[PDB]
Amino acid sequence: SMEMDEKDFAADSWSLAVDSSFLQQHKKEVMKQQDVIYELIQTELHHVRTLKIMTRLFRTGMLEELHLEPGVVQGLFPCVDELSDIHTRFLSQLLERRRQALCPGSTRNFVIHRLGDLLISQFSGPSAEQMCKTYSEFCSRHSKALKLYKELYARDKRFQQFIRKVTRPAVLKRHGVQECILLVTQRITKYPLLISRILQHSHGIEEERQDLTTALGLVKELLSNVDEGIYQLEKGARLQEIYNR
Amino acid sequence: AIRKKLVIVGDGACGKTCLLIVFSKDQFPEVYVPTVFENYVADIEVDGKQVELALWDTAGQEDYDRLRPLSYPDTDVILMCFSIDSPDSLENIPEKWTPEVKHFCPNVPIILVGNKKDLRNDEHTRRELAKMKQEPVKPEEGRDMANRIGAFGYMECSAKTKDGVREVFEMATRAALQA
Ligand SMILES: CCOc1ccccc1N1CCNCC1
Ligand SMILES: CCOc1ccccc1N1CCNCC1
Repeated sequence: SMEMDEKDFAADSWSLAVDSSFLQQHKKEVMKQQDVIYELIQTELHHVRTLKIMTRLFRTGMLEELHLEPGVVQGLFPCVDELSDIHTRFLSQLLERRRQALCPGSTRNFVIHRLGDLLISQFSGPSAEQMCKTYSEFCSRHSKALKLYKELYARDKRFQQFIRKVTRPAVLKRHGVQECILLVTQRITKYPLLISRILQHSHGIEEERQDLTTALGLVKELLSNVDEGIYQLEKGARLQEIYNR
Repeated sequence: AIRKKLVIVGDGACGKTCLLIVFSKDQFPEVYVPTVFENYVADIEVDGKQVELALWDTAGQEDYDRLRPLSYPDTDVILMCFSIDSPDSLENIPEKWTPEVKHFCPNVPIILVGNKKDLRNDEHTRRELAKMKQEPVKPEEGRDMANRIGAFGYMECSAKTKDGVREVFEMATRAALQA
């Protein structure tokens, strides 16, 4: 992540990120709502960072340093550029809503009152169609990616040295190749939990409660479509094993 | 230090997310309790052996039968959770969770964990459960369920007070290290 955003989301909560004199001006219910919105944006910033480790550190590093057979890097990192485009765009919209809400003279004091409409836009129309198509493809290639990674790490010396080299720093502790893949797969199922908790503290404005209710339904529809569209691909599995599913 | 993977499973109200948060911070959050848990790698030394224990939550995956099993590959130990304030969460252990974990994680040790043990003697909890003809799970009911499902062991803890939390993860590490 870039330093400006890391610092804006360094605190454990919105209530610790804003100036204490600004915090004191809000009702308890507003603080509760803002703390959960801040967790949604903070976790989305970290998710985009996970995708940047996959595209830039791993994928591009393997293309520039290793001599892997064609189709191997794509097999290890299926759909990573499409996933990066989807979430970098969503993160950009969340961060622009925060930036517009800042008080003049401050780079940390804000309240986001209208998140619902942004979530309806993200989880409907062409952007929801692209999220559904991309996660149905990625999650169906999850077992195949893990198996290809394990085979290469166990049999290719230069590949094992590369992985050990780039994952040695302490900041990569939670972000090995397989760990990145499961962080990405699990991201989509975090959204309902976060949206439901924001909705719990958004009754103050009826239009906002209605918009978050619509967004939660759209996210659950997307998850149900992705879940029904998954079938694990397996290298070497014969047609007979597939049509006898 | 060898790397091992832990996954926690159980119903949405079992307290699995809170348990991972409290263990990973060695603290129940004083300002904000997070809604979600991403992952974590804990450095644990148990009985003289150093392990890096990767921790994962299945919260949010309960309704998605094709997405949820993607969390299971290469798991070394399962924490199978229920809440002591919810006999309904204990009833779902042999019905759904046990056959699923046995299928996707064959021969992986399962530790059955009774969460929220601080609510066993909470008056509000006892009054609320009595309306549905229920009562908090007794320790012998937890041990019997663990015995029946072939669990490696039975343990209890409270994420609120931290009691028993360290012990659960140290035992999970010992289970992960066994042949
Ligand atoms: C007190 C023992 O601490 C550990 C326990 C398990 C794994 C690693 C460590 N340390 C030693 C190496 N570097 C990371 C921390
Ligand atoms: C999601 C948990 O489902 C199970 C639970 C117990 C045994 C088998 C299954 N599978 C067997 C093949 N895949 C679909 C269901």
